[PDB]
Amino acid sequence: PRRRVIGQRKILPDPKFGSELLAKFVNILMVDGKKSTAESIVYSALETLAQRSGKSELEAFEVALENVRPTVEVKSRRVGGSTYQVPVEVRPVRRNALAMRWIVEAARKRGDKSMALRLANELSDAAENKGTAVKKREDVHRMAEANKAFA
Amino acid sequence: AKQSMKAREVKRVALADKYFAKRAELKAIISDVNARWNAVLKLQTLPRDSSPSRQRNRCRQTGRPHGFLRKFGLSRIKVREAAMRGEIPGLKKASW
Amino acid sequence: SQDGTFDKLTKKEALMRTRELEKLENSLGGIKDMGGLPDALFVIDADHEHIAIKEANNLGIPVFAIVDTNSDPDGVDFVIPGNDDAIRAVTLYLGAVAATVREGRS
Amino acid sequence: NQYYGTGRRKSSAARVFIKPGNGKIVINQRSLEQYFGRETARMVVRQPLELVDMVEKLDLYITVKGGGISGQAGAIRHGITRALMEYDESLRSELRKAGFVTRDARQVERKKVGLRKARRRPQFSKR
Amino acid sequence: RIRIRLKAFDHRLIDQATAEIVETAKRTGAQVRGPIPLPTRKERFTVLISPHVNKDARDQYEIRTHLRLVDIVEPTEKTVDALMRLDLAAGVDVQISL
Amino acid sequence: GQKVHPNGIRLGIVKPWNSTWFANTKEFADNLDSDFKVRQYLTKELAKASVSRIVIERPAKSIRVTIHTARPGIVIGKKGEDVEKLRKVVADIAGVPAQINIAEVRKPELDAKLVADSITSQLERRVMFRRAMKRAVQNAMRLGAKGIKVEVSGRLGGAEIARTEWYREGRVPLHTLRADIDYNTSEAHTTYGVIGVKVWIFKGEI
RNA sequence: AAGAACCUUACCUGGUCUUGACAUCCACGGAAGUUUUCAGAGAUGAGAAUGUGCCUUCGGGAACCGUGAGACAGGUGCUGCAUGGCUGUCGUCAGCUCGUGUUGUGAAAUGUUGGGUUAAGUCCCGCAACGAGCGCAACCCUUAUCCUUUGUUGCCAGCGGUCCGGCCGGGAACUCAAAGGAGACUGCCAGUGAUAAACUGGAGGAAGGUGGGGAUGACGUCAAGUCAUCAUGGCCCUUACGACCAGGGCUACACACGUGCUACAAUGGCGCAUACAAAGAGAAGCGACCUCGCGAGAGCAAGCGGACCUCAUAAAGUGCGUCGUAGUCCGGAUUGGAGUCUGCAACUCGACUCCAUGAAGUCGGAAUCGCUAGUAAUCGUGGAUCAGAAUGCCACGGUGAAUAC
Ligand SMILES: [Mg+2]
Ligand SMILES: [Mg+2]
Ligand SMILES: [Mg+2]
Ligand SMILES: [Mg+2]
Ligand SMILES: [Mg+2]
Ligand SMILES: [Mg+2]
Ligand SMILES: [Mg+2]
Ligand SMILES: [Mg+2]
Ligand SMILES: [Mg+2]
Ligand SMILES: [Mg+2]
Ligand SMILES: [Mg+2]
Ligand SMILES: [Mg+2]
Ligand SMILES: [Mg+2]
Ligand SMILES: [Mg+2]
Ligand SMILES: [Mg+2]
Ligand SMILES: [Mg+2]
Ligand SMILES: [Mg+2]
Ligand SMILES: [Mg+2]
Ligand SMILES: [Mg+2]
Ligand SMILES: [Mg+2]
Ligand SMILES: [Mg+2]
Ligand SMILES: [Mg+2]
Ligand SMILES: [Mg+2]
Ligand SMILES: [Mg+2]
Ligand SMILES: [Mg+2]
Ligand SMILES: [Mg+2]
Ligand SMILES: [Mg+2]
Ligand SMILES: [Mg+2]
Ligand SMILES: [Mg+2]
Ligand SMILES: [Mg+2]
Repeated sequence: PRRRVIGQRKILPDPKFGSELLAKFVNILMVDGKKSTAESIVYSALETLAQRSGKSELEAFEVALENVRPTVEVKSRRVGGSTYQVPVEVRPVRRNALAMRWIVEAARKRGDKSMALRLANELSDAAENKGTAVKKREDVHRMAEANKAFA
Repeated sequence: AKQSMKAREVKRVALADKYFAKRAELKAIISDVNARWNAVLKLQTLPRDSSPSRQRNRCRQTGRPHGFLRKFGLSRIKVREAAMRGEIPGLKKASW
Repeated sequence: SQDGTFDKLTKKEALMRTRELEKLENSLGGIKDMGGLPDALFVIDADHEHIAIKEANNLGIPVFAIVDTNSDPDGVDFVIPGNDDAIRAVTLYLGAVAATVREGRS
Repeated sequence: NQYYGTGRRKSSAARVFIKPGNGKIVINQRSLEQYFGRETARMVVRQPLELVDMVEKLDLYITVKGGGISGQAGAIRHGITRALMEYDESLRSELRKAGFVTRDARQVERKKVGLRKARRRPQFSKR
Repeated sequence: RIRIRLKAFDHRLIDQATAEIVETAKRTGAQVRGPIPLPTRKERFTVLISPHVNKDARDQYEIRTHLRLVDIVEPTEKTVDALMRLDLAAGVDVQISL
Repeated sequence: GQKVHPNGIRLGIVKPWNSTWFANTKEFADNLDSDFKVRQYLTKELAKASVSRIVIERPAKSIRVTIHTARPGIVIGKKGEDVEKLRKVVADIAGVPAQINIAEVRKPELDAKLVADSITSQLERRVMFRRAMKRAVQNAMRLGAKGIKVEVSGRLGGAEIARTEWYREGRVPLHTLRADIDYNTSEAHTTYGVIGVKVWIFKGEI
């Protein structure tokens, strides 16, 4: 990254719903190279969520993401000789990347029986924005606006 | 490498060929399921230096015990010296 | 380039050969057929060719130079004061010298 | 008549045959679902035929060996695209645009002396 | 009927031997199924290059054995004999058996 | 020690092998030991005959042995008086019938082994090492040999601290595999200890 | 150290030898060799039968074995601050130099600096510099596409019937095997750029900008490592610092650190069924099949110096069922009993098998490491060493990410 601006590696779409966004989500949830296991967990959670909240799989998924997507974050740019936390805008791609990572982290921390059940509960709460992942977004937003003095 | 150590190796090889491979039947023909007496087992008063599993397989040129290669009969470093000068047919640095 | 191996091998090195050939021709052209040291030197500008003047003095070669008001004499055995930047003036100088030198041993 | 394509993907090599018949697909004397058509890489085999819509318009007879599920499925996809073009070169353009024409040359990297595997280096400590 | 398989450490020499074997058989016989490459054997060796310690410093060598197969399907008699006394081998191993 | 062996790295490209026999694993080790035994006896016996290299090959349960020498007359001797004696001993050591061939070396001062041992002999005779190196480089370039290069090491002139003192002339492209390099080494046994000598001789590009 | 039970092995305790365990020379005596007994831990002594194989103007000779004296042999004994050779390292970093010329009284400088550019002292332009060398790049191996050739032990698209097995007629297509060729060169287009070098993008193409990986390590630095692989100057021992033997030790154990393996579980454990690899080794060897044993294994015994036979069923994965968050059907340490095999010999001190037992451990303080793609992570397979003895090392493939503003 010092010299060479680089391109991007394309990813296949989900085999069931054919969406790049869902393909990235299973990759983030995938542990240890076991994609099939991750695919099973995700699909089980989504069909459960669709049953809970009606709607559909993808649209219900998006509703959860929109409540956890950050908009601004802090970033150390100690330039003057002292460390400051300058808030900065988040790129559209980095938005959902952070959202998906937070949701997975929250679900793993959740103490239910199955991972599929954990994930369904976590992003079902995120649909109403009461979950731990939503809490982390609030902390990030709140910390950023506190340091609003810098820009 | 301590010429006495190489002397032990040659004596071990001579004894092994002299006694065993002909009295190896002693532990093969009899120490089996004949139907026994143990007289054959007690008839292991042989020099004890004739056992083939008692030779160290040293390098042919220098005679060091470690880093031996069966195919060439030389230690690792004598192999490298001969390989670089030719000597070993068909052997060359490998890349893949 | 003419009777040698120029079409042989890839085009690029042939292009390189031409590029360096024209570089050698440009830098040291007419001088190629001389095959020795000079015995006289006619110089257009003393200050703009002081390197040449210095070399001639070191080797003890006579130097004839056209020196302008800003030039530095005393490195030239035969100094010819006059303009050295005008095309008409330099053409007159070279024409006269060429005419005078065209009479060799006859 | 029959049209052919080879296909290859990370130690797998396929052998595909195309006939202008039904839409059935046979792999190593087995149905697509019987082989891997319901597990991972189910749809990559169809990907090429989705485009150049000819799903039901062509019959496929295939034999593959080497590699694993993903490697073999990738080999099948490469073989199909090479065959289709043999049955209608006009498709190349959009097949190449989809990226199926290129053979993916991404072999596994050999492990080096002094490293644990390929690039993983043993743990280091100063003091 | 009678098979010839040749082993050597370099392909430049094995190919010359096979060409000699094939041409002589054709001259004194007929047919000949032709040389068959058969897989090459690559034996690898890895040895430490320092006389002491320095475990990570080592060289890798290999010996590459090349193989060929001829197979004359029906000796014309004037063939078999000539298959003998035609060694001209200086590093290529020939086994005459069927 | 950080440079690859120039001869070994070119074995399959330009330089040939010094042994050209085939063997299975059963007898591969025995042949190597036999080749070592014959070379060490032959090199010891022909110390004064200026032997460049010994090439061994084993066709049909025999041994050929070719000797590249710069003074073939001495190696052969009167008619075959000396060569036959060598053949008898070589056959005895190898345990198989032995042929023997002699190849003369034109231009001995373009062969690194002969150059290296020439310097070694002078050093043991207490010749100034610098003069020996200068002479070898000078007369090597005098006959083609676009790239002579020499190097000594260890207790030069009887000094208490070892020193290398190399010297080159021409071009010696050690990184070009296509180049024909003729590297070799030798060793002196002066009264103060050991002195190593290395020689690189570069020739046509292919 | 690519593999310490004995050996290896040097180290220790005892028991032993002195021209010697190892080599040349001299004289003497005797073929060599083989089967047995006693004492001894053994080294070694004491014996007895057996055999007596090639030469000869015979103070005698050839391989071999014993005796005696000497020159000698022997040393893993010290010095890597006397050395050769080999190796690590800065660092695969882009630098390091020379001839001639010129400048300076001189140490030195210039070139090698400057404007652009590159992965690069890479290239162009300028320039008191003009050229050259070692380095960079290329030539080498391997991988990604295609073509010709050859076609068994490899293959089976089209034809025949088949025990439904490429099995057997057959076919040379295809995969493959391995020899020889083609291909990639900023080569072509557009734009920028001093019009130069070059750069950005596009087309085509399997591959695009040194496509991926490997080998390749400049002048030198660290009196870096190695006298124990080997060689070697000097020094030192010589009935001993040399040599032989048995047993022990290198495996100890209040402790501290480095590198690893297995876990703390439900993206999982267990039971049943089932799918898909690559690369290697094999004759004092690999060892089908069948029978026996719960098992490690045992007996009999094909084939294979091996595209043929054997090692040799890949595992993660996928379908069912169960466990339901517990120190548990997690974890497997430790220990008791009973065994297999290798080996003269498993006490110190081997591997594995069966039954039982069922520690710590519930994600780890300060701190700290690896990795930019078929990579990390995880899952199996093979080989060297080797009688036996890998969680180490060296290789092979399966699944396969996240992120570089
Ligand atoms: Mg010694
Ligand atoms: Mg052993
Ligand atoms: Mg094999
Ligand atoms: Mg190196
Ligand atoms: Mg002992
Ligand atoms: Mg011991
Ligand atoms: Mg003692
Ligand atoms: Mg040192
Ligand atoms: Mg001066
Ligand atoms: Mg410099
Ligand atoms: Mg300078
Ligand atoms: Mg510059
Ligand atoms: Mg350069
Ligand atoms: Mg310049
Ligand atoms: Mg049929
Ligand atoms: Mg492009
Ligand atoms: Mg290079
Ligand atoms: Mg030191
Ligand atoms: Mg070091
Ligand atoms: Mg030390
Ligand atoms: Mg020491
Ligand atoms: Mg130890
Ligand atoms: Mg093995
Ligand atoms: Mg358990
Ligand atoms: Mg506890
Ligand atoms: Mg728990
Ligand atoms: Mg990197
Ligand atoms: Mg593993
Ligand atoms: Mg083993
Ligand atoms: Mg792997």
